[PDB]
Amino acid sequence: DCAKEGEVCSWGKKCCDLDNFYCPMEFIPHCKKYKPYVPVTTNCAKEGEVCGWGSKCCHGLDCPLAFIPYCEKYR
Amino acid sequence: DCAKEGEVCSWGKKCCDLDNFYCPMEFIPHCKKYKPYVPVTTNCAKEGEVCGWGSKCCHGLDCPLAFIPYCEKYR
Amino acid sequence: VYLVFLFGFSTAVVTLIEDGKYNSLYSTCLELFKFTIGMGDLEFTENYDFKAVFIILLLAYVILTYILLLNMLIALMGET
Amino acid sequence: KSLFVDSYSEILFFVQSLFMLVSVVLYFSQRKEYVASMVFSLAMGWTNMLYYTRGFQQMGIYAVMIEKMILRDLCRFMFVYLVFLFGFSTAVVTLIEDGKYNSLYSTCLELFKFTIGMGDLEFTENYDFKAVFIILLLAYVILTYILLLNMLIALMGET
Amino acid sequence: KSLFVDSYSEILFFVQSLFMLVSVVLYFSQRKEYVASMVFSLAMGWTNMLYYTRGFQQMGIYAVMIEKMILRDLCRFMF
Ligand SMILES: CCCCCCCCCCCCC(=O)O[C@@H](COC(=O)CCC)COP(=O)(O)O[C@H]1[C@H](O)[C@@H](O)[C@@H](O)[C@@H](O)[C@@H]1O
Ligand SMILES: CCCCCCCCCCCCC(=O)O[C@@H](COC(=O)CCC)COP(=O)(O)O[C@H]1[C@H](O)[C@@H](O)[C@@H](O)[C@@H](O)[C@@H]1O
Ligand SMILES: CCCCCCCCCCC(=O)O[C@H](COC(=O)CCCCC)COP(=O)(O)OCCN
Ligand SMILES: CCCCCCCCCCC(=O)O[C@H](COC(=O)CCCCC)COP(=O)(O)OCCN
Ligand SMILES: CCCCCCCCCCC(=O)O[C@H](COC(=O)CCCCC)COP(=O)(O)OCCN
Ligand SMILES: CCCCCCCCCCC(=O)O[C@H](COC(=O)CCCCC)COP(=O)(O)OCCN
Ligand code: NA
Repeated sequence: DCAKEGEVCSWGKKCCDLDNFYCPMEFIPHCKKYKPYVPVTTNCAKEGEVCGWGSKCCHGLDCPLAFIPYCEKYR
Repeated sequence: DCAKEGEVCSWGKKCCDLDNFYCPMEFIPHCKKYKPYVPVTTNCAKEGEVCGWGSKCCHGLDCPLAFIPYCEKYR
Repeated sequence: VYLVFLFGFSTAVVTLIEDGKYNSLYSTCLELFKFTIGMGDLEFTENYDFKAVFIILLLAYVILTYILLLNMLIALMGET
Repeated sequence: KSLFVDSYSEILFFVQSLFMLVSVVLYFSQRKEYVASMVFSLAMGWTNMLYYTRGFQQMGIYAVMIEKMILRDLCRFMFVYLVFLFGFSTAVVTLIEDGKYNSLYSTCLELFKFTIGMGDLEFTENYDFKAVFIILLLAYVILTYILLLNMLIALMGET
Repeated sequence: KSLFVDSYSEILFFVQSLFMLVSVVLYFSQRKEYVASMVFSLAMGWTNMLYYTRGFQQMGIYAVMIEKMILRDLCRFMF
């Protein structure tokens, strides 16, 4: 049998319906449901603004690897 | 700028048409053409026969990890 | 001494290849630092223009860095 | 003879200058390879800075220890290590004639990666002589770590 | 007992020759496994070159140290 939502997993039982549920890494994990992929809303860093230091880049942008990185478009 | 087939690559020039050619790992590599994926012909190990000791499994089978493995169907 | 070696080889690598994860000193410094902690990358899958010169630089860097670590370990035995 | 056992810094600075001159010659000859020489003069240019560790006592003693370690023990280690590496590389190329072990250079690099903890023991490919390859790789790894251990211990008797 | 605790090199060279002869026998018996035997002989053929470190004092002492480290302490670790 399987562990249902809210039941303890990995101590003899795995979670069922893995397309919707997962067993976290918590030493007494309980089966939890996935969340929808909500795109990045406001309060993000726009193109040309500093990222990494308290603000992440918006949905269409990426933050390079630098001491003071700035958001830039994908590719 | 680019190297053609039979020309020296990686010493200042990359080879063009990388969908059909590649630069080997030879310390003075010359650009070479890819080869077609010919399936496994006879002189292969069939299901239930010993693989690894001088004969590979035929294209429809896989060789497990063991001291004396035997060919088996894919998972 | 370690930082001297790291900066020297980082500048050489960035000059030789100025693109694809080696376009800045910060990224190249981190990538070379990874070799010191056993997390390196010697796959050489990218099609660089100066491959087989990049390989020689990386091998020399790794050998010198491990010589330095060995020398440190030996020198610290003179206190016991 | 004295250059072989003394006055190394003059040789290293001279080699740096030679690389610079070759870079100039290639630059004015309409070649792209002048970069390849230039970086070799650049990297050496930084390591030669350790020459100036003399004039400070602690760094001078440290640099002298580095020099003598390299010139005494690492040579004896590297001779034996290279013999073992070449032998097993030839064995592996002979056993497996294709698929990342089709050349001696590639096999030498792949076996060298084990010495620095970046090896590959997945055994995913469908080789003809699998399960003989595994024995060779295990033996190579064990012997290489014996050699490294012996080097480390040999450097403790000198302290 | 003196066969094994002394004169290891004779045993190693003899085992190399045994691998070569088994390779020949498999070769003329129409078997593909001879390659396996051959490669083992080849591998031993290189490591046995360490025998010639005698006649040079520093390399000879280094090789003696390797010998005793293998034959004394590693066998306790591996168990
Ligand atoms: C990209 C690839 C880079 C490779 C570079 C490799 C590390 C460079 C390190 C540079 C350090 C410069 C230096 O300081 O050179 C070192 C040499 O280090 C080496 O072993 C280099 C191996 C070749 C000391 O040599 P020194 O000129 O001091 O000669 C000593 C006499 O002065 C003294 O009177 C005594 O007679 C004594 O016996 C002599 O030794
Ligand atoms: C594919 C897989 C390969 C496996 C290869 C494994 C390592 C090869 C190492 C090759 C070294 C060859 C050699 O030269 O062998 C060495 C011994 O190292 C070993 O073999 C270790 C085997 C464990 C010298 O042994 P030796 O014949 O000199 O006998 C000594 C006397 O002479 C002396 O007077 C004393 O009585 C002393 O106690 C004796 O020992
Ligand atoms: C040197 C090698 C060690 C590497 C791994 C160390 C991990 C330690 C975990 C610390 C911790 O903080 O562990 C907490 C308690 O768990 C335990 O560990 C119990 C034992 C505690 C006794 C030490 C959190 O676990 P939890 O309460 O189940 O989380 C659910 C709530 N969401
Ligand atoms: C011990 C192991 C170390 C591993 C990592 C070392 C990284 C060093 C960075 C070198 C560098 O050269 O880093 C540049 C200089 O800045 C600094 O980092 C200052 C701090 C220097 C003091 C160390 C990065 O500056 P940047 O503005 O982000 O460059 C983007 C261009 N617009
Ligand atoms: C230090 C590095 C070790 C890494 C490799 C680990 C080897 C242990 C194998 C244990 C075993 O139990 O391996 C079995 C015995 O073989 C031998 O190994 C013979 C030598 C035994 C003397 C050591 C093989 O059985 P099998 O092929 O899986 O049988 C199919 C049915 N399943
Ligand atoms: C310590 C670091 C260990 C890892 C790397 C070791 C690689 C060594 C190569 C061994 C070899 O056997 O590589 C040969 C050439 O190696 C040389 O560069 C010779 C220079 C003289 C010094 C050896 C193969 O010759 P090739 O022309 O490259 O083959 C292509 C023709 N099809
Ligand atoms: Na590692």
